[PDB]
Amino acid sequence: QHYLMPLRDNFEQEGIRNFLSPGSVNMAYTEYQTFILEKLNALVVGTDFEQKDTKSIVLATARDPELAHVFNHASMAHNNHFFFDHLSPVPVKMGDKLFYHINENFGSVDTLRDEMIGTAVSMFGPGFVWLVRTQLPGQPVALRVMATYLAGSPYPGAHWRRQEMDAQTSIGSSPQGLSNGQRFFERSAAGFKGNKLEPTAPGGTDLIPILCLNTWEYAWLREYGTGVGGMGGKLAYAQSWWNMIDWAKVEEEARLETRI
Amino acid sequence: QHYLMPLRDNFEQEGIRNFLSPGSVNMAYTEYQTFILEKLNALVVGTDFEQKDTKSIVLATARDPELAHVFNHASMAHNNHFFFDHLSPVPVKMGDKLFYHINENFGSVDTLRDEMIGTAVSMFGPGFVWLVRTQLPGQPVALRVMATYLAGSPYPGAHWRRQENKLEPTAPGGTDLIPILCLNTWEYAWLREYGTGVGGMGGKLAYAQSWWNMIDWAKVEEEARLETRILT
Amino acid sequence: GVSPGGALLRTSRMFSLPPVIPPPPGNKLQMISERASATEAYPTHQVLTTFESSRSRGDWGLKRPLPLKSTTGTTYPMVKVKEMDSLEQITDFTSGTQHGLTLKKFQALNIPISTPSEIRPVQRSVFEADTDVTAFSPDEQIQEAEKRWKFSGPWLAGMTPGEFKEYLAKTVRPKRAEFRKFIQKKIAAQKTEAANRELQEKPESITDDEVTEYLRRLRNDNQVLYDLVGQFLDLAPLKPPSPYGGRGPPITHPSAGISYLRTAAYLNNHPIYGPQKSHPPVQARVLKPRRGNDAKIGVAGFVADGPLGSVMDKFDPSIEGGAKLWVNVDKATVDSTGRVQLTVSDAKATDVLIAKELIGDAREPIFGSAPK
Amino acid sequence: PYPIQHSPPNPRARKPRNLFRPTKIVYPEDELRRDFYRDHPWELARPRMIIELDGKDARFLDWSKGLRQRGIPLSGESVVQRQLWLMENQGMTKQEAYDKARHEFYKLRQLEQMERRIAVEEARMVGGYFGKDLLTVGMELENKTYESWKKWATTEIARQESARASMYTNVVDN
Amino acid sequence: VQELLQSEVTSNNYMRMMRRR
Repeated sequence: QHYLMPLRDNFEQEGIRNFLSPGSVNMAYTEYQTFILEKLNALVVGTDFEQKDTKSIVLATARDPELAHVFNHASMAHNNHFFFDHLSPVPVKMGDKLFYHINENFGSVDTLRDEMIGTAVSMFGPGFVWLVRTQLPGQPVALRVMATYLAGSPYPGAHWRRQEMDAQTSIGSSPQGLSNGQRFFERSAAGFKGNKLEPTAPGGTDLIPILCLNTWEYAWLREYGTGVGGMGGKLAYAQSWWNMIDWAKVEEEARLETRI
Repeated sequence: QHYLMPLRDNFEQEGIRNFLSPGSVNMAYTEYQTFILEKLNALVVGTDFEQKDTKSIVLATARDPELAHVFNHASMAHNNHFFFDHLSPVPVKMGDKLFYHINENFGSVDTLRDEMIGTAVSMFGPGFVWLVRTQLPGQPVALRVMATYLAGSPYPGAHWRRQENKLEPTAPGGTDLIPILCLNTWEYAWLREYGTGVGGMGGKLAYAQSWWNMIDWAKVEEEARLETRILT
Repeated sequence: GVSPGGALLRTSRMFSLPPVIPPPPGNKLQMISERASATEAYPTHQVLTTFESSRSRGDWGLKRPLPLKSTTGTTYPMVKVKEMDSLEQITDFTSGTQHGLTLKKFQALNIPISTPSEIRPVQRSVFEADTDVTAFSPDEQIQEAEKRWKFSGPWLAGMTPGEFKEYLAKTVRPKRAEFRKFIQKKIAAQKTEAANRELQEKPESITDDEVTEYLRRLRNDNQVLYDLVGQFLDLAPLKPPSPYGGRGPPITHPSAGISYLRTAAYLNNHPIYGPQKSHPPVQARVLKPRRGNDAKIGVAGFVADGPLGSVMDKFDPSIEGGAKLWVNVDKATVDSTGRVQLTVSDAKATDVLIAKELIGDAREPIFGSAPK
Repeated sequence: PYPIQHSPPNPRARKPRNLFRPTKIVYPEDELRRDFYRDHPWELARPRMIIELDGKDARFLDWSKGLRQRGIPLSGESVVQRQLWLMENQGMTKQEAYDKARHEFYKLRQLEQMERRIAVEEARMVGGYFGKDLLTVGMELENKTYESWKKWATTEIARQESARASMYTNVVDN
Repeated sequence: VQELLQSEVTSNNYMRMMRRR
């Protein structure tokens, strides 16, 4: 069965300094990751996914419509742990290599800050904001910001559930609305018939998530309160998060090829 | 400038007996509803959506990437109030007339309790569980269960339509609905008091079960309009 | 009391395999084919599955590994074992996809199983606490005996003249002495109802000759006696003097364990078109056209009667892959013979276009290029 | 040797045969399994993995809690084990314990089916698309197989009509 | 209209090959 694993630096015991109280991280990871794994176990208790890993269940249950409920619990457990696994007990100084690509791609580290934080609030819904690394066979490494919805995964092997654009406020009769609507059916029709829209490289090496931001309410509603009056809330939660990012590890997983 | 409407029976101070504590209702409605309106007023001030009520702002701004922020806050503010606007201070008996139609649509009141509570615990995320009324061939008075998933408007006007009152009254394959009952599944309402739900105690399951014992069926039957056998 | 080896085998997985249940009953006096046999009404053997790492090795938890040619390559690993080791020293097995995938295709319809109705359509679930009950008390009266679905006695109308004689000779004949006692217990209620109704203004319950006379009195009214005889032998009701006593009680649970939904009273919220009026249509295949003047259609692997309304009238060899028709499954029920019978109805026009739009088959999409 | 007697030997027998023959293993659950799976035949269509992992399944089974245990899936076996526990500890009867464990089993199956539909419906509300389903895949396989029959029938009917017309000896061509 | 009669012949021909009720 799938069991809960400890956190990075005993966050469950002490928690982050000025980002999450030990009681909040307890309700956010222990009392929730355990709840998700209990449901995940019941769904794979007697199937081939019984001994498979979370990410393996994600890629294997991405397109199958009869396993969408299994994808949620598997993808949620993977995304949730991916969030806490990149937090540092003490602020870290951004490396030189990473500090270069961020400025070359987004213009400035402060610009990337507002883009991710701005996307978290602009999304108005529980999800995850990713910092993806895209590198086509001919093009160089390029960093962008991808925002997934409730349990969507950023990996290319699970593009079937790359839930990054709501349909209730993005598909309409307006000029931009019709464009989104066309792309909607173009994906559903292409995916259904098996055709691929964007050619990808083998092994899903195109997109490599490096950083994540969990915007679900169970992670900040208790600590930063609702947010009425401009104090705390989902806004301050995203701001304080930006200070505890493990830029040392973020740069590592990025694997920015040295060319300077 | 929209203002926070007071709840039915002072739920802000006393709160429901066994459903929600006065502290939970504070963070659930007194604070959250204000947070939405404050962000909504800042987006409609100096426009044609200043004095319009919540429902009108929803139907007006719907399915458009330019006014997505308005629809979200507008629809969420409406659905949130509609949820607290159907809770009674104490358990009330269900009218005999409504009890009849619920048995003609779902076969029994227990089947309805499981179809609504079951639909809520099976969402895996925010949303609202609705009990709408509609007219279907063979059942002039049809009661159905619907589920909006995030800031989703249950009304038909908030969906895409075709023209040739240019726009048709009903969306492709849709119908006219009358949201009677609602159930808020956002963490703002149940996470504080009931927690996550580990071990089988608490969470949406315990939250949804208690909600069923505090429904103001007197108002549910009223908005149902069971005497209007034909609706247009 | 049992050795540790015997304690493990008991809770073992292979020991938990269910026994092979008898096949779905058919016409007893009718002829059949014994050499060849097609798919049955409902499954009789358990479908088995393995891990993908084990299937490549042929290990299915059985005595021996199965051949790879006939068990690898497909998508859904499913197998039915008839004998774990036959007289040929081989595991007589076959594919279990004919029923394993028929269950998944049926549950894809998202429809419950309702109680059989008579011809005001009122679809009532079969899992209701008042009808779905099997444990009864000796005090259980007759008015509440119609709600049950599992009776100990047989359905007299369904038995053959031979099975009925064997029943009269080996089941009811040696129960005369017991039935006389059953009357005495009633007399205890007959002498106390009139002896205890005035106290608010038990009997001896053991008699020999009084019973003989009470039975004679019932000869003028045969109905009150049948209700007393059936209640003792636990016979299923036959005539109204209600619970669909036409074809008899079901030989299985009214749902047959194929679907556990309790209602279809819900609306499908479309991403762009909001809630829908009816459930999405399902494409069916035409079998045995009218030109018997009745047509048969295949919906989700089950055979049902065509909609009450061409393609269903005359065969057309020009159509590729046969004739197909979009329909909507209105009601699903389980007859007394264990079959699953669907009341299919023709699907609307706009709905078939909405369904085809998602999968990318609609010619004129309702969105974008639909000015009117 | 005298093999283990899993069932009491016939006492009325005066000259019993097959004394050195192993006997059939029967448990009180055999009677219960046959009752359940006969009332729920389509429960056999749900694939079940009888392949053992380590033989330690019965170490985490406490049927005093409910039908959902550790390591085993929710199946007709859970109802039989839960029924047997109630029928022995709580003193319930075969029918009473059957109805209780049977009803607990239905409410769990309903949530499993309601979650598939809702899980797919919400995924599309946020830009989630899926592949082909069995209803579509199942029909395409019938098309490809129906064609093979059409070719056979078309080629087999020509045999009869040709052999039938040629039955008469009309080769004189008068 | 005779072209419609031969269709009935071809139809019934296949109906005979479907040796199943």
